[PDB]
Amino acid sequence: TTRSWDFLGFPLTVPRRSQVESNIVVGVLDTGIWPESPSFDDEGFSPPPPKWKGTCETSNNFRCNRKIIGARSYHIGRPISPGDVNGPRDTNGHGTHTASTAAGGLVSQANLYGLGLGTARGGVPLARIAAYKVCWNDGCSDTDILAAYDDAIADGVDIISLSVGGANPRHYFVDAIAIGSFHAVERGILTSNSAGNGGPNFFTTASLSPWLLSVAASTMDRKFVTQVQIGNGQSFQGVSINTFDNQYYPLVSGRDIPNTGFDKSTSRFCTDKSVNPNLLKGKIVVCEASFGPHEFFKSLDGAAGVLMTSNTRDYADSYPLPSSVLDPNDLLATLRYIYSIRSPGATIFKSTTILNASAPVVVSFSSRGPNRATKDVIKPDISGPGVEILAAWPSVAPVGGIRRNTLFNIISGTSMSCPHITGIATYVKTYNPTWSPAAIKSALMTTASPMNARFNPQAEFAYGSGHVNPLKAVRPGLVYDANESDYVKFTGRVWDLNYPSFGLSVSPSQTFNQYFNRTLTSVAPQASTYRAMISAPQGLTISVNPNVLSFNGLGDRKSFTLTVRGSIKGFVVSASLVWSDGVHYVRSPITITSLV
Ligand SMILES: *[C@@H]1O[C@H](CO)[C@@H](O[C@@H]2O[C@H](CO)[C@@H](O[C@@H]3O[C@H](CO[C@H]4O[C@H](CO)[C@@H](O)[C@H](O)[C@@H]4O)[C@@H](O)[C@H](O)[C@@H]3O)[C@H](O)[C@H]2NC(C)=O)[C@H](O[C@@H]2O[C@@H](C)[C@@H](O)[C@@H](O)[C@@H]2O)[C@H]1NC(C)=O
Ligand SMILES: *[C@@H]1O[C@H](CO)[C@@H](O[C@@H]2O[C@H](CO)[C@@H](O)[C@H](O)[C@H]2NC(C)=O)[C@H](O[C@@H]2O[C@@H](C)[C@@H](O)[C@@H](O)[C@@H]2O)[C@H]1NC(C)=O
Ligand SMILES: [Cl-]
Ligand SMILES: [Cl-]
Repeated sequence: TTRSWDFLGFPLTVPRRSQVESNIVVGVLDTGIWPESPSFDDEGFSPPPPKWKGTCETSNNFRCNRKIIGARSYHIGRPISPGDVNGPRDTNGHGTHTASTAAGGLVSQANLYGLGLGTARGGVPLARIAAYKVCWNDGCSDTDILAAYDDAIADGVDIISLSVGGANPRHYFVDAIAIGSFHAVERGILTSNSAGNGGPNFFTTASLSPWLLSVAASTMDRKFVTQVQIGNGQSFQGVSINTFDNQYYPLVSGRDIPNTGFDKSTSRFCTDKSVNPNLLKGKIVVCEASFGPHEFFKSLDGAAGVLMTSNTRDYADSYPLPSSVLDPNDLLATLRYIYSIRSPGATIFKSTTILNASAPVVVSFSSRGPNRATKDVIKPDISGPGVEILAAWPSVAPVGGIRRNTLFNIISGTSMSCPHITGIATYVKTYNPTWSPAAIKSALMTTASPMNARFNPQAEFAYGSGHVNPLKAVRPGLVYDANESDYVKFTGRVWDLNYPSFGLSVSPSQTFNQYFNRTLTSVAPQASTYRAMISAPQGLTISVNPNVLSFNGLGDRKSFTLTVRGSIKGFVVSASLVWSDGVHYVRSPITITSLV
């Protein structure tokens, strides 16, 4: 967050409705919260809003304050697992990180052993936080998620941040998250939900409810790298969150130190104890594979460092030993070096950063649509920074497998982009306190910055409407509004659901002719006239009627019909509709797919 907000064009000095923001409550359903974090200090805060009805559990030495005004925990139907501690306290770290990303106060000199040094903060530093612990070492059960929703809605939260999700698609009314969020929506409470980390294949997201704001994860300009310099002077740019100081060590290949009963064929990967523990003590081992902190403890005990490799390095992770993930070619160069001299060595440097001009790009793991339940409703809905985010961390929770002297941690996931969107949606709410969940969501989607389909060919099924743009979302001009009824209304076709985007499923090479009805509501007091601008690939005939709309003022509503005709050869074809009065730009992508 020391860079993400700035990257989004949301500096520390953005305008704010402080009194309103100070009375908004952000509900966070996660692994609980660590109250001692600097991000949750309450100096200067006034008492909890009169509307607040939530309570504060005291188990496990927990104490609420004027910042964290609510703290609950749920663990229905089974005994706790090793590592779990009854109470609302965050012993995992995930909930403290997401909560601080959404509403953490400004914390200067925020860093992880110097990495990412700057001022950390959430979208709404003045907002109150109500934590609901529903995730434990055995996961987050349907029963607890629903328990949290039942209380949160009644307690008075204004918005919900949910960085959790199911692995497989389920029908809305036999899905705890869909059910809870639906009832939250009927009470005017929006839920920002992570899309999932099961990408990059199509059909991997389970955040399918139309009423949910589903969020993908994308990169930012800052990128952590870990330079590795072998003995001959060659320098390779690897990827990892490496906090260890530079140091020269002897180098060794897993291929040349097979463990008992193993041979070069498998020892080259270093996994499953395939490398001789006696031949790698105090050395940097070269492994032709990539793995996590667990494997380090399982097969590499004794090593001074580890060099891994992978074809996918669009995000960095921390490890229990100095390490870096090298590109295959650099791994090959390292091996040639090893066999070019009798005593090879290398130095793994402490991580540094580079500027990636391609950002934002949806990251490899971000879950992709189409919507498995309602294939005509595009998912995910939008993208935000979810790669290498620095935010609050419990001083006792491990980082990369081990305990370290830090109050912050750098991690990636749609669980990191979700709270950025929560912070932004909340900021929008401070300026438009009467808006419905659908309206707030519409604002973020119609002002989202278009992303490059050449860097993410899956297009809308990877990033939805695009990259979130905070300052533009505050005043969208017009919104595609909706309420509980619309989601269960019978007209009830699907192409008539007033959604901020248009989705159509067809067959390849065949011709089609479908139409969508929509209604725009002006959210600005000044009147103006909008004209429609359509951009469609060859082979498609897209038109809107009317193609001009005038709004007389705040709340004025105008309907229109969109007709799409033609055929497609590829799996995904993208087009777009933009309504503009010269001041506002209301963009809705149109996606045609032949995927089944
Ligand atoms: C600046 O950021 C960009 C975006 O993250 C980096 O480019 C990406 O690099 C990764 C490797 O870490 C590439 O991953 C391979 O992806 C292919 C499949 O590609 C196709 O599908 C993906 C979606 O899954 C689309 O995004 C692509 O456009 C394409 O349609 C897969 O078969 C491989 O097994 C890898 O997973 C990724 O494709 C690439 N994205 C783009 C848009 O280029 C970029 O990384 C540098 O450039 C790439 C090409 C590699 O040479 C890296 O080693 C380089 O580091 C990064 N730049 C820097 C300097 O870090
Ligand atoms: C597209 O959805 C619109 C939802 O607002 C429909 O218009 C609304 O129709 C209501 C009648 O059931 C009427 O009370 C509302 O005032 C009106 N909303 C506004 C202000 O536009 C629209 O229905 C058609 O168009 C309206 C103007 C009437 O002529 C209806 O009889 C039409 O069916 C929907 N368009 C479609 C797909 O027909
Ligand atoms: Cl208690
Ligand atoms: Cl128990």
